[PDB]
Amino acid sequence: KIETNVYCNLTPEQAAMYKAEVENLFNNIDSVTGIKRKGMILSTLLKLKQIVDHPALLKGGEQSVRRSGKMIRTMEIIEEALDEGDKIAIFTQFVDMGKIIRNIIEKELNTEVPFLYGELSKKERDDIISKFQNNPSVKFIVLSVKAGGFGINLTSANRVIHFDRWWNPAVENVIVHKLISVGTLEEKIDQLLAFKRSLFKDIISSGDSWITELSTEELRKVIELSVGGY
Repeated sequence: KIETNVYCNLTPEQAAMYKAEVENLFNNIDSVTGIKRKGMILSTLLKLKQIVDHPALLKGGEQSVRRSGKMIRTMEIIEEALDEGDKIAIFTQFVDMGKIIRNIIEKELNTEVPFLYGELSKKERDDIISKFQNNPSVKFIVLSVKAGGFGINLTSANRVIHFDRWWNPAVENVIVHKLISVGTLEEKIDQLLAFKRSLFKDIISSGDSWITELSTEELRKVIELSVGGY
């Protein structure tokens, strides 16, 4: 297996939203402490993760490829993969992003895109898994794994796109792609783990927890947009 990062630049719209939210967090973070500080950071982290996926998760509007640096690279990967005859699985931590991805693909490629999410009944789920695993025609499957949810190992997939960081840090041929938003917390967090996993080996399990406890300066290093021009 070959796993690798795919760097995707945010669109101007995305960069502007990302920046505003980062400025909003730092404008009010000094007022609170303790519990209220933890929750304030948590809300910002959530919005930023959604913004780097697709502006429509927060502003609604057109669910187009064009509005998302990641969606734009995803259709490029898809084009190359279908030509190789790949069966493609795309994972995201947000049920809403999963639907957007599924809608875009069905519309642009006119093919059926089964969608796995937690609320599905067992049968709907098993049936969808069986359909992707046994029918070579079915070229796609979208999976949204919420926090506290678990992944799945779809052996029939030849290509896997991890749309955002949905997976468990502690754990972590099929061609694997990890989408990463250039100059954002997605890039920072990835860089930090890959540098000295030894330092984090303790804290790594408990998720974003370590992030909500960083000093305000350390936090700014992690989330502020570090794109030229900004």
